[PDB]
Amino acid sequence: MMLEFAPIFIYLVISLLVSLILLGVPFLFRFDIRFYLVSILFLIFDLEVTFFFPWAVSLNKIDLFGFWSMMAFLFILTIGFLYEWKRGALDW
Amino acid sequence: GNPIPTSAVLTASAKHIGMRCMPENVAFLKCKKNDPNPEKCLDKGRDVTRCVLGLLKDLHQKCQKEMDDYVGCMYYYTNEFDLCRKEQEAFEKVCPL
Amino acid sequence: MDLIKYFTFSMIIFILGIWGILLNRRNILIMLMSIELMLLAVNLNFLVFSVSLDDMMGQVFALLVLTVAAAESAIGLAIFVITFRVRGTI
Amino acid sequence: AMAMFLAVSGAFAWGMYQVGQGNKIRRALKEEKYAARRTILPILQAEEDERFVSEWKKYLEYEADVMKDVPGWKVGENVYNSGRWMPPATGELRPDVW
Amino acid sequence: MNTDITALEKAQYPVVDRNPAFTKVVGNFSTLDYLRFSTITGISVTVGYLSGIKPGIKGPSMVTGGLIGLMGGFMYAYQNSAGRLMGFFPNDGEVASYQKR
Amino acid sequence: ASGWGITGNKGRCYDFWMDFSECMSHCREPKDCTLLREDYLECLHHSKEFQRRNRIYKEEQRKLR
Amino acid sequence: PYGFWTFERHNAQLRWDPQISQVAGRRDPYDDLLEDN
Amino acid sequence: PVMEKLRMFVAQEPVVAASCLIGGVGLFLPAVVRPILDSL
Amino acid sequence: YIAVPAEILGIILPLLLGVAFLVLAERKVMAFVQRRKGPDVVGSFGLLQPLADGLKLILKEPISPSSANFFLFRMAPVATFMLSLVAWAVVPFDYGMVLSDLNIGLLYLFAISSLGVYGIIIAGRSSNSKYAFLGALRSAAQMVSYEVSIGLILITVLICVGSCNLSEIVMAQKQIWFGIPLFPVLVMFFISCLAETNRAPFDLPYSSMGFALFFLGEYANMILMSGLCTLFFLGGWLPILDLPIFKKIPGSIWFSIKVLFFLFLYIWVRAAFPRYRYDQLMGLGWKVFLPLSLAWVVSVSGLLVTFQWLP
Amino acid sequence: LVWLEAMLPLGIIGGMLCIMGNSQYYIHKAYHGRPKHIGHDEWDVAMERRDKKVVEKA
Amino acid sequence: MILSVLSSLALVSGLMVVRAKNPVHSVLFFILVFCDTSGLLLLLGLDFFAMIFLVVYIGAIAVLFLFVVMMFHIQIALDNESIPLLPTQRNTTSLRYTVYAGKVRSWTNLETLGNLLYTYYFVWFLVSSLILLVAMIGAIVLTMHRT
Ligand SMILES: CCCCCCCCCCCCCCCCCC(=O)O[C@@H](COC(=O)CCCCCCCCCCCCCCC)COP(=O)(O)OCC[N+](C)(C)C
Ligand SMILES: CCCCCCCCCCCCCCCCCCCC(=O)O[C@H](COC(=O)CCCCCCCCCCCCCC)COP(=O)(O)OCCN
Repeated sequence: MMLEFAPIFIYLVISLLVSLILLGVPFLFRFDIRFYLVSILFLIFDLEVTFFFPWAVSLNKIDLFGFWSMMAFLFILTIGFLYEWKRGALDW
Repeated sequence: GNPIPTSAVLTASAKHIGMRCMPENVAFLKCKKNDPNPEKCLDKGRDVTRCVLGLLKDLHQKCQKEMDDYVGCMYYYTNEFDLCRKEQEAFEKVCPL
Repeated sequence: MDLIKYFTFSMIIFILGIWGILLNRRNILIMLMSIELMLLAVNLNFLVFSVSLDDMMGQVFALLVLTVAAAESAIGLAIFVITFRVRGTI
Repeated sequence: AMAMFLAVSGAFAWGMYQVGQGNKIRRALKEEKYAARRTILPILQAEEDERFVSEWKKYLEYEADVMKDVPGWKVGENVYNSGRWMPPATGELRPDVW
Repeated sequence: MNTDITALEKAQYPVVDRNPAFTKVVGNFSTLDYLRFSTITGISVTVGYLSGIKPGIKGPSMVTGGLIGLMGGFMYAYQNSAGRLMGFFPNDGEVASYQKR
Repeated sequence: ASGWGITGNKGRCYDFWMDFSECMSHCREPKDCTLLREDYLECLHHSKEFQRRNRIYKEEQRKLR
Repeated sequence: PYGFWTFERHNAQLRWDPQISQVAGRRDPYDDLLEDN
Repeated sequence: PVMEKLRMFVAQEPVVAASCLIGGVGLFLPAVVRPILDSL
Repeated sequence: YIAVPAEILGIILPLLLGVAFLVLAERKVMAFVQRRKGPDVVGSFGLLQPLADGLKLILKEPISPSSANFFLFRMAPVATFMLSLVAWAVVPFDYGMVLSDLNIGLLYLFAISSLGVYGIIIAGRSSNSKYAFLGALRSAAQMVSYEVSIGLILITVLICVGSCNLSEIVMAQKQIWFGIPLFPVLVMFFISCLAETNRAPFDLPYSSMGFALFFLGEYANMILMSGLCTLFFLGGWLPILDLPIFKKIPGSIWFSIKVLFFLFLYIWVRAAFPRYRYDQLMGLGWKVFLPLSLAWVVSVSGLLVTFQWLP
Repeated sequence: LVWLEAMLPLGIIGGMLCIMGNSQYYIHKAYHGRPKHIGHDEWDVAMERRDKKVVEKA
Repeated sequence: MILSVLSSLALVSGLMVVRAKNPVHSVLFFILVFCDTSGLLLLLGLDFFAMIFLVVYIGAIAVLFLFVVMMFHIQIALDNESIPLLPTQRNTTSLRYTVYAGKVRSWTNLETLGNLLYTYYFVWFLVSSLILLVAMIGAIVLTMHRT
């Protein structure tokens, strides 16, 4: 079932080789704090997107309980996002 | 003469097997449910094999051409039921079950 | 023998993380990346054990520890950022 | 305007209904595929059992010969005190994935 | 999903309708339940009003404290009514009402 | 122990665990459920089977020389 | 105490697992093959 | 009141109002409509 | 098994040719929109222009700005080019014409898209120009902020299918395409892909090969996102919804036609609208697209669960 | 009429898209004889192994 | 073979992480550590977890660490439990019993996890949600200077 990653690895190797060939073609002849806040928001919402993936696929087995568990999870992160909003961390 | 029991033949004839081998299949599955030891279920397995290969021989003897193309195309598309429907209807027209 | 290799690799990763926390006491960033290495080693332990024992209690835990590791990264980097501002040095 | 909302909201209803109706057909097709597997499982399992018992006879014949000299031996003694039969373990913690 | 309402420590009082519905528990509220509900709500509203004067927000603090008090008092009253129905608290009136039913 | 399998079936060692735990549910002395505890711990790691196979291989190697 | 694992408070998996025995993800592989009939 | 504060909020925050409305519909359906269909 | 490199070459080389001709097509459509004619002298209709540009760029005798470690600077275009190309190993063109049929293809695409941030960052740092460093730092944040919305839209698409296999997401649209019900989701996905690729109004921005590799990677990302927009919402290789008599046309042609349509929308949007500012890009991506994507996830999941229309 | 000159590079792109998909359908078929199957589960994988063994046997 | 090299590269990368002069190089090797760990997970059949490691570790945490290092200063700096099986597999490989009952309807690593992550163990899921909320709240109060 995991046999479909060998083509991807060979693809990576060959893309490496062709990129090296392309590079070899011409050879033959202060601090800002908002940049940290955006990364923090990305980390949080990337974890949230990670937690969606099992939920979306397995939403047919779980029913009206997993849905509401995910809804409570989203409600908590939405309160967090609202706190993120009113504090001006989303403005530039 | 006797078809080779490979994936194409078995999956193609599964529709008929599920209607003429329920006793033997149920007995074998019940035997496996109690104990999973292979040496204690050889008697039921031989019965299932003998009941399935007889059906496979009968199908090939009755409709040789309507089944050869069906099994070949099943091998071609890797046991895809949706992509093999015209020939499936053709093969199931000769054999009602 | 593959479970032995999988456990040995993660044990070495854990030892490297502890070394980085100990050896690099002067630098703060290494003291965070070493903690993340330790968390990675432990997550690998949990996943390997879950696969070996045929049990789903290690995968759920690895997924739930990813969140803790990420939140620790966030808080630690915020604390470091405010720490550099005050004293002007690391 | 207002007709834009009507057409988008009617599309969101009719299209979701059609998506559900197609998911029903996909589920029926998948169930047919699964039901075609549970009718041929006994013969495959029977062949696997025959092959395994033959190979187990070979393995016991091998182990009986190699250490006939050793006083304390049983030749194919179950390691489980319960007496249940379990498949022989392998040095691979996930063999059927590669 | 499979659920089980059985408790480790058994009920020491007669049990009527072991797994009551939300509407039935709410409909079982007695005078004492309304008294404790109103007491918690009023205490919360008063605390919110008094604590919000110094910042300058009396009404907003009043409403926040009122929401907290309503939630807390309602869950306290629901807890008491459910315990009485399920037999964990003295259900003197519940058995009298549901015996003649 | 939990019984949740990796591939969506019952755990491989769950039946042994349920036999051991059922034994310990009506045995206040744990020296009489040892034979089931050993079975459960052998299903986890296969230590006894691997030891037997290693012994067979070592005996074969000794006979080789 | 003498055999505290025998107490009812310490035996909860013995009463919950039979209730969740038929849940998908915990079934014997041969169980679903016989539920058709 | 309500019909004026709501109007002011919707006018100056159309995207937030739209997202809240569609999310409220998506939460209303499995909370009020699903039990109704469970009777049938 | 020595034929896998043949497949990889057959999927990589035409990709590069298509990227060059996509640059040509952009420069031609942006000209016909502005009531002029693009490059026409070089070829019969300008078709030979990309080859001439490539040869002229190669024959330049360029110098390497080695005023750095010279390792990260040289490998950053390589790092982004590999990641841009590797995402094409899972995209299916017809029923059985996918190089690698992953069962986690959707999340694999999300991962590949999310790791594309490192190339621009390393390029910004390795170049000693401080302003280039700041520009790369801003572009990385924009790409991240819109990657979040792209992931949330992918979740909405995945809910209606129930599997992460890209070749099954297309088969799930045999009844109707997902672009019809989830049309606002399609619009949001297209806009997010516009901002993800640093293109059209969300487009705020060395020598020889490094710039060439960056340019090729960016245009390959454009082609990939145009392919995804039709892979998730326009039915992939599936024919037109009705009138089933033209079925003689191969399924790979319909995928191509829809991808070309989305590329035409890319060029059209670039030609029709001005450029946003950074203080407005981040606000637009954090306050207009995140709430809408989350609300659409909630609405779709609630509607499917309520009527038991789930996969 | 006059707008078709912008569709030539944009049709070359479509030709490239078609050839990328068709290059893996006649090369993969060349050395297998069978088109790639989508949705490989362990049942299909194991059943293919059994097919290979039975064909090798007879 | 594949396991040995994929472990050796990760060990060398971690050693360079804990013993690097320039923190940029340390973070770059810190990325390679997870790049190798993802492949190691893929060798176990946990395709979902490898992809999440790519998404989370070297997609969010590594990017955050890189942001902090770059724009800020770039300043300088066995036989007991499971006895191993000896290489006797010429006969052992033949002794491989396959049960077709568990293959008729096989779950993926994704849906197997999601079957019990949201219903039977949902409290831990909400606790992780609360941890994420704590991180969100603490990011602002520590680092926030408007106007
Ligand atoms: C329902 C689920 C929960 C919904 C909220 C969840 C999130 C919690 C948010 C809490 C913070 C916001 C709470 C609402 C803030 C608005 C408060 C309000 O509506 O009252 C206004 C105005 O509205 C009023 O008329 C006063 C209402 C307060 C008294 C109402 C009775 C007390 C109710 C408490 C118990 C019931 C709970 C609230 C109702 C459910 C405030 O009065 P002032 O502006 O100070 O008066 C103006 C005059 N002067 C400035 C000069 C002082
Ligand atoms: C067959 C192919 C068809 C075409 C496929 C491609 C579609 C795209 C084609 C090109 C369309 C134009 C693309 C232009 C790109 C830049 C445009 C961005 C402008 C933008 O983001 O608008 C924002 C708000 O509007 C927005 O939010 C815009 C997003 C809205 C999405 C729609 C959501 C509606 C939901 C209604 C659902 C009801 C039915 C279901 C129940 C800012 O605007 P602002 O300045 O006011 O700032 C917000 C203050 N609040």
